[PDB]
Amino acid sequence: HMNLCYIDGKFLPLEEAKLPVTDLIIQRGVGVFETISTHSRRPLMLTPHLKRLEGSATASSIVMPATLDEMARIIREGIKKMGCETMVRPYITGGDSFGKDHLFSSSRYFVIFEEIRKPDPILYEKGVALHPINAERYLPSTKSINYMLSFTGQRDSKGAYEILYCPEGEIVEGSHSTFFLIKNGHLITAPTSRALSGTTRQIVLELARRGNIQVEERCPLLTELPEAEEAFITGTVKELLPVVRIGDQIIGNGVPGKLTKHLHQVYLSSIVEWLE
Amino acid sequence: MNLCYIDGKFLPLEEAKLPVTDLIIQRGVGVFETISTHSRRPLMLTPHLKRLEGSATASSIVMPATLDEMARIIREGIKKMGCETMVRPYITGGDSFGKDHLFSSSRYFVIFEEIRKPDPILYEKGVALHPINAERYLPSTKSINYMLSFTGQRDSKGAYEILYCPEGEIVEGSHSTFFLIKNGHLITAPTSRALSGTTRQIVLELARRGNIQVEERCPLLTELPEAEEAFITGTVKELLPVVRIGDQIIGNGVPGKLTKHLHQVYLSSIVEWLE
Ligand SMILES: Cc1ncc(COP(=O)(O)O)c(C/N=C(\CCC(=O)O)C(=O)O)c1O
Ligand SMILES: Cc1ncc(COP(=O)(O)O)c(C/N=C(\CCC(=O)O)C(=O)O)c1O
Repeated sequence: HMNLCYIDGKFLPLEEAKLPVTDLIIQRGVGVFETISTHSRRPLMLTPHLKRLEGSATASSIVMPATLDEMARIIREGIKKMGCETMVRPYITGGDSFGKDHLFSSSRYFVIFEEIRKPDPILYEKGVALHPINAERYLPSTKSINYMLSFTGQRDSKGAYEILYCPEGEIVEGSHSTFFLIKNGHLITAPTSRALSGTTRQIVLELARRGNIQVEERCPLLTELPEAEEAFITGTVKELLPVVRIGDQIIGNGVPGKLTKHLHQVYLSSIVEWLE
Repeated sequence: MNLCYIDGKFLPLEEAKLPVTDLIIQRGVGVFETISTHSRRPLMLTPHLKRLEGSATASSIVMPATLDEMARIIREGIKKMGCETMVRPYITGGDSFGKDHLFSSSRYFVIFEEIRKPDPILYEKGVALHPINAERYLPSTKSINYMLSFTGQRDSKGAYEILYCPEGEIVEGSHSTFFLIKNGHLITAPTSRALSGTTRQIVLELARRGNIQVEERCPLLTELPEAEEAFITGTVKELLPVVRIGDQIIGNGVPGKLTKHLHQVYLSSIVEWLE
């Protein structure tokens, strides 16, 4: 199906939807969003995503322009119209003004609906490279629209798949992904005091609980990578994507590892539990 | 009325729209400049447009128009406004990042608004800043990312502006160059750390003319109790006195004599840089 945008009460073809230049998302980068994906055309972790969207807006002093029930109504209606596997992005804008009450009270919203684009199967076979940077995401619980560092930082990337935020040599997360390290057959991942509360992350920790795999919620260190067996990044579109290189450092023997492939299989076998 | 130049026309500002496909909207990929007028002439027009090109190039965005063309639009829009104007040319990422790692379908538009100077009372009383432990990444680049300038005013205590103070080193304001005055000297962060402000560049020339010493280092939050004065600079706000940073009063909590002197010399001198 054609890509859609829900804006001003209607589903438009995506390429026709426009936003007023007065909006502070355009002028000043004031915006939050979510990415929601489907399996068998059903939305995965819809409620957790919409609660995260509200968290992002409230933490950003943005007054929600619609109820979560209303956003869920729109998202379901658009997925039905797409009739295929879909990546859905609801956006909440700052709107035209920051009031004397220090809130954005005229927020706009729109929802993008696109045919899903999974990473190429070769990337799951070979794994990917990450480019570490000495930077952090501010207000890391908040998912804002600001991804400019993910792009401008590709000059020095050496064709890395994704940037990895490594402030002072402590690995937190990717620009689009949760990061997991594997040492001694268990999982190391940054705490959500420092990293986004990923929906895929939440599911992987539940799968680890079910499988009696130990999870340490601490920032893995760049200096620990020589001793690691495996690594992977997570997100709703990419699922579990093996990581075989970070900077100049090969992870383990430089191919996807057995615990990564195991968790990926259990994820896909289990996924129906979290569809809405 | 306020205007936006977009797709070859001056529109009423409130009617101009941008495709939601644009990565400025989806991913915050955008750069811009703020240019202000005195006597209907843009101040430091060429320095601003050189900064805009620098921002775009540093961000892998291919210029969608020449600087001469942007200068032409800006002058025509100032003439159409018929008042003192704040002008903001924007350059967007456009719809795609190519295999060549460039934004090659950049869009652009130019906002013209009647200027809004800080109220005269703010120059008389000075303003408060809210310090935060954060930095602007790629600080020479002026991107559209000002989200922290707002969201970081949660516990602001009614501060005028946030001040980037990473690890207690003062760099700059969210919209401003920061200057500390100590022993009759100016202290301001080097351009390795802070935006190369146009107002900043003029104030350093005014310091040279007045034999006022400038130290290009980050003032520390711990130095503030020994400071005499502070001010912030930008093309709209000129020199705006700072009398409080966080809980710390600056000097005796009113605008200082060197700030008021430099502001007077600035107003007398800026004709030199009107274009
Ligand atoms: C900063 C950050 N960390 C982690 C994640 C992963 O969270 P979740 O597992 O809930 O998707 C995302 C989502 N990144 C996406 C899309 C998801 C994907 O990467 O597949 C984004 O919306 O940009 C993210 O933007
Ligand atoms: C991060 C930052 N630093 C410094 C400056 C001061 O530069 P200049 O002296 O060239 O104006 C600005 C301008 N910020 C503005 C306008 C503020 C003003 O005009 O007073 C802005 O649009 O955000 C800025 O955004």
